[PDB]
Amino acid sequence: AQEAMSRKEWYDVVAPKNFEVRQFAKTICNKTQGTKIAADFLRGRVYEGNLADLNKTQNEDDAYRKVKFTVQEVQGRNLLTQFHGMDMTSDRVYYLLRKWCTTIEATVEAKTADGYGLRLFLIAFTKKQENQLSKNCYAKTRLVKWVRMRATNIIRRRLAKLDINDAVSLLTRNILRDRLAKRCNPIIPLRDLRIRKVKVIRTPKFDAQALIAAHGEV
Amino acid sequence: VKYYGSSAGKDQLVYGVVHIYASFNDTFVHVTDMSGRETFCKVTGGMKVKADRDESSPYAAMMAAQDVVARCKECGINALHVKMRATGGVGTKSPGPGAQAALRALARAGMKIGRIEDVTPVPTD
Amino acid sequence: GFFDSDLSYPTVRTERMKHKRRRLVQGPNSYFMDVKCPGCKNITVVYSHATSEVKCNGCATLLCRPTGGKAMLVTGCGFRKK
Amino acid sequence: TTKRRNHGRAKPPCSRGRVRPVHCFNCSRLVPKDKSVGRFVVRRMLDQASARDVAEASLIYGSGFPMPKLYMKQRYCIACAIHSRTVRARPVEDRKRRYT
RNA sequence: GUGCCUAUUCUAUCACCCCCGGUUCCCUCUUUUGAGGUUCUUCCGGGGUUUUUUACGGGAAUAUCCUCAGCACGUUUCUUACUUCUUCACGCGAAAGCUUGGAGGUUACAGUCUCAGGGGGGAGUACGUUCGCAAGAGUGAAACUUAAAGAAAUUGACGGA
RNA sequence: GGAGAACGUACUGGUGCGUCAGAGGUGAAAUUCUUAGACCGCACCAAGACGAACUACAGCGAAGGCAUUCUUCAAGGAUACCUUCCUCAAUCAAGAACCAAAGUGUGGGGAUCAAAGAUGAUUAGAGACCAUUGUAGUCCACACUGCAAACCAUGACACCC
Repeated sequence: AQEAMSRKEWYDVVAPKNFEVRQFAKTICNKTQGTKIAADFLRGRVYEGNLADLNKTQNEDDAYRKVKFTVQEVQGRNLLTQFHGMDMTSDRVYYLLRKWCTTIEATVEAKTADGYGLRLFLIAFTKKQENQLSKNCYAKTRLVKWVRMRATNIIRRRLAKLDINDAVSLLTRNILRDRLAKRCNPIIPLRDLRIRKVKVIRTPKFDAQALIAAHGEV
Repeated sequence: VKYYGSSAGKDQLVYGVVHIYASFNDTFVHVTDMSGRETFCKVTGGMKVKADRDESSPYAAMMAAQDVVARCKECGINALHVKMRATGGVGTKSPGPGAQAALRALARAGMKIGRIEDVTPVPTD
Repeated sequence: GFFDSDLSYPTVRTERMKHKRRRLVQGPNSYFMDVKCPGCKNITVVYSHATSEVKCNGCATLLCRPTGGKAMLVTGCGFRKK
Repeated sequence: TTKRRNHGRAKPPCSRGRVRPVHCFNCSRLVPKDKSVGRFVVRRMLDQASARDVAEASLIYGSGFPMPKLYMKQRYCIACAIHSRTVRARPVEDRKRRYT
């Protein structure tokens, strides 16, 4: 018929503020005609941009994560986005897994200041220390429960009360990762600690007002 | 040029994704923007041959990868992320034969590489 | 093996090792101690195995906790032995 | 006559009365985890120069994985093992004594 | 011996107020179209208050988790499991094989209690009988029949191994 | 163990778009789906499920049997003690109380896996292996049952090696 480029036109996906790359990506959409306009279905699209790629221009090991972005406005070719999750993939976990060891996973839900309701998932793995001579060096149920109990407290407590883009700024620079580390070290230690998934559960949609505040300026 | 919007089509990176799907009877090439809500194009080894005993094959895949590159170029998807998947929640997370031939082929056939993924899903049976 | 020794008499290694109800004769493994609350110039008889409490009565409060093994002395409570 | 005591099952002495059966992902009749051998491995990708092609085209960096790799949690039992020249009567005694 | 406490503030301090970052006539450098650093002079900026930043612990508070109760390792016992099982025990066994305190410590036959078993086949069946909704369980034969049946090892043979 | 809650996540089914000449399945294909439009991709929902690698001669459990969380509930064991109490016991016909699968009745229950069946294919035959599905089942509520190479084919209890 028309065929695809003939069909689709091209649009510049743009970040929110606290994003280093801001007119960061693009996307194409079908040629608008009678009734049928391009911008809509894009709000419902979710964009993964790599967390390193967006907020770093370079070397940084957080590139293991990518952020889900759903489109909040289109203005021109360009369309100003918000945060929906920062996730990762399989590979990390598995290189990071070691078997004949031990798992602690945890999730908490906290509502942002924003009312972006987020569920946030965490992970970390045992060790034999320097020289825990012991055959495969695990941890009790008490331990695991107790660690979760500390972990969870912080994350919700700290995350509930916070601005979303800023939830992101901490999640980027992984001061939060470390923060967990702060609580975790005097206990049974493991190695690691990561934010492995973070899920947007709830969103209170737009306000140009909210948008500028989130967007900042391109 | 069917570049009809904010090119300069290889001057700057321009990423889509090829969701590469190799079953054990065919191999699927599915080109996206960034979510297939708007799908670009999807090319198969079966689309590219018929044999009933082949079609997820490196041969076919190698062949397949060519067409795709041509169309891809034609649209200008300078760069491309690959999301390979097996058949699914079944098979041992190892896709049909062709997947390497095709993959290698895209770079061989004109892709600057960056960002590869296995995306076949996690079962509860 | 079993030559130089005596089973009957242990010696210098040989008591330390026998366990409780196979100490040649069992004997109260736990013991008692004397403890002092800095709370007062007055002090208390104590079980090194207690399951409950000591109250100081130079001020009604408890210087140790029930916990299974040796009970937990605490708080700057000073003790000596018998 | 009988050929191998534990007969796979690693539970007689202990406490695990009965234990996790699985379809074995290669044949797929349902079986208990300790009568299947496991050697859950990561897995390598590309040949040398296809990687070289991809390496130059490696506009790809670090995160704990500087170019990533696969991972196959491999679990073999009679059914598939056999054909795959995988698991059988060694010499005697190793049928009782573990890897290093 | 070993790792291990989130974030603020007073003091010798009227302190750069403190912390943090940075500079051309700040400071240092045989460099010089250059490097490094300042809780060193010295200036400026940011933060403390947004530090709920990510970065506290001489004396002390705060925010405050809440073993920031000690935790977590190493090293040392010992109760109980589970060992595995090295490895050892003769022993026991026809072997195969046989641990915690095995199938050991027994025809040198003998701790208790108990169940079961007692050629083979016929049949675990029979209107035999009793539970049981219902499967069928429970209980349970003779007739008839037959010279073996079995077991482990061994070697051999063989394999669509 | 039992009551909770929360979910992860998939399988689907579904939606919602995107597109599109093919899909799909396979020993060989064949039965499948196909341009309403198959697959496909992504969003999202719905649904019912399942707790994935972790996690292992490793834990717990009379046995059967038992793996997110929290929330619980009531339970159990071990270990600890100079606690009290004086054989309290032991093992045990009858007799009771349990027993996986599956079945079985009364109700959920619907997704899948799939007995029944149906289709292919195959064969010499083949209603079989094999395929493609697909009906009962499956999970569960609820009952009931007693049969499970229900295996440490190894009664218990004892004291040792």
